[PDB]
Amino acid sequence: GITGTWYNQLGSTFIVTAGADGALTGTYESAVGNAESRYVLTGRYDSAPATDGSGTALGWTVAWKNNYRNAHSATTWSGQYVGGAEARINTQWLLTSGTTEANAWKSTLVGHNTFTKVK
Amino acid sequence: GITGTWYNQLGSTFIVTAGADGALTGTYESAVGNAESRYVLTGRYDSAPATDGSGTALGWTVAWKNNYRNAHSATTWSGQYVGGAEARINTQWLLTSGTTEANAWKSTLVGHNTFTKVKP
Amino acid sequence: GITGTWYNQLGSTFIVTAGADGALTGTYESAVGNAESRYVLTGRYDSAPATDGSGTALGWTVAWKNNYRNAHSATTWSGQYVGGAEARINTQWLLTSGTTEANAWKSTLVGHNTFTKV
Amino acid sequence: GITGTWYNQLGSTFIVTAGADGALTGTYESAVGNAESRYVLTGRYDSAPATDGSGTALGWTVAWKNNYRNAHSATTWSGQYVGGAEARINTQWLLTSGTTEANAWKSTLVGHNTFTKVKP
Ligand SMILES: O=C(O)CCCC[C@@H]1SC[C@@H]2NC(=O)N[C@@H]21
Ligand SMILES: O=C(O)CCCC[C@@H]1SC[C@@H]2NC(=O)N[C@@H]21
Ligand SMILES: O=C(O)CCCC[C@@H]1SC[C@@H]2NC(=O)N[C@@H]21
Ligand SMILES: O=C(O)CCCC[C@@H]1SC[C@@H]2NC(=O)N[C@@H]21
Repeated sequence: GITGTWYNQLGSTFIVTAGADGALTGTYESAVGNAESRYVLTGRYDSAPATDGSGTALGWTVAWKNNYRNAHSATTWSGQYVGGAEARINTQWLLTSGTTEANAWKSTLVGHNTFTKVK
Repeated sequence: GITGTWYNQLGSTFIVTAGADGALTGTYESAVGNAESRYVLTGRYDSAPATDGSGTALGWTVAWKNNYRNAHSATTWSGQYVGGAEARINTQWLLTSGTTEANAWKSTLVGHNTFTKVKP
Repeated sequence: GITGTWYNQLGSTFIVTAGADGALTGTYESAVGNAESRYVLTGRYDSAPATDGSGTALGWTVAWKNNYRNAHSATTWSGQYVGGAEARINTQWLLTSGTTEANAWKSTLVGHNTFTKV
Repeated sequence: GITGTWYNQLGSTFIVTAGADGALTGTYESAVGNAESRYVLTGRYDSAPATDGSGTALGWTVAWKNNYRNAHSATTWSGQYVGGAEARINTQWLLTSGTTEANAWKSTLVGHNTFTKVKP
């Protein structure tokens, strides 16, 4: 159920393939921030989740460097996939920018993104 | 650089290879939690960082399933590599467990881990 | 404004008074977790926000001890009040439980709550 | 144990009084950021912590407005006090700035601060 195209509330698009062994691979296009076009993502998911209706744990990373630009930053999303009629990937994220040691205290933004199969 | 064997303040072991086009691959062994032995990790790093003294942004994920056990959880680490005499990787992390909808509010732990190449 | 009775997506009830000195005071009742009835809260907000359409920054704390129960934990909410026609308070929160030193790595939960007066 | 002056790794100073009723009141001076001089803080703590000597849960808020400046922002710290010879308050924090709705996704910084009774 994870493989495919997902949309979040910001207008971003997350295109992922879930491998049999726990691999996530794909591309991410952000509607906001210091970003243009698609970026490589990689991550992992629980490939033998519980079957009690609980979600499937997963996470992925994007480093915000592609052929077009480099924001000198990286985001990780941690969350879970919930299937069914209203399928969702519910996440929290951490965006770290490369900083000097003196500015390290303000290096990391936190937020939440909910991904759905329709936008 | 980033490639090597790293240890955090909990005694966990992070073995990573940084590929030329931005890939991180390796293994993670946690000294704590519902975990034993090594788990696969993948991630990304900025393969052309700024040259002004800024760190190198990176992140990686571990899903806590291996041949021995499955915690039905995953952790991401977001942070930066800081080079120099004593290299460091400074991170914050999010650990999400699979939950029911009613328990989703308590799905995710947050913390910080600093990694160095110094064995416990 | 901020003063009033607010509810989040979990069904918790946040009753707050915003003082002109930047103080928040009131009570919190959680619909979830190791909690019953009302808990005291205190916090702060920006009492002279920007006039350019930006939200009003705020935060508050609840320690989960009252006359009935003690969870040995505390939550902080950090966020902003958005005054539109349908006012909201959008937050992220940290819940720290008291732990031993060896379990401190797993002391703190993170999440998000959005509050409305509906 | 909590009442007094505390220092973090950034060089900031936290002066707090812990009331019998669970109240934290005091002032905070940040060494970094859009801040000068002292700011009011208020918070809460567990006035009856566990008998097994676990830490004492607590939190507090600073809105970054005083008589000298207004950053249009607020920080909350959530953590625990640990007593004894090397007493500490170990925290994670969230700093939210007032933003437009369009910029709300980048409103909130996260970090960690460890407070000690002696300045590092
Ligand atoms: O500005 C940057 O440094 C790079 C772009 C970051 C976009 C962030 S990642 C978290 C959030 N979710 C999104 O879809 N976009 C923003
Ligand atoms: O308990 C689990 O669900 C799996 C093991 C989690 C271990 C965590 S990941 C964040 C922190 N840093 C570590 O090295 N170990 C813990
Ligand atoms: O379980 C505990 O330790 C005490 C109750 C915590 C309830 C949490 S606070 C964050 C979230 N928002 C709510 O309204 N309730 C939960
Ligand atoms: O820049 C601002 O908006 C106001 C000052 C924020 C300073 C932050 S609060 C978290 C961290 N810990 C500190 O002692 N200082 C920084």
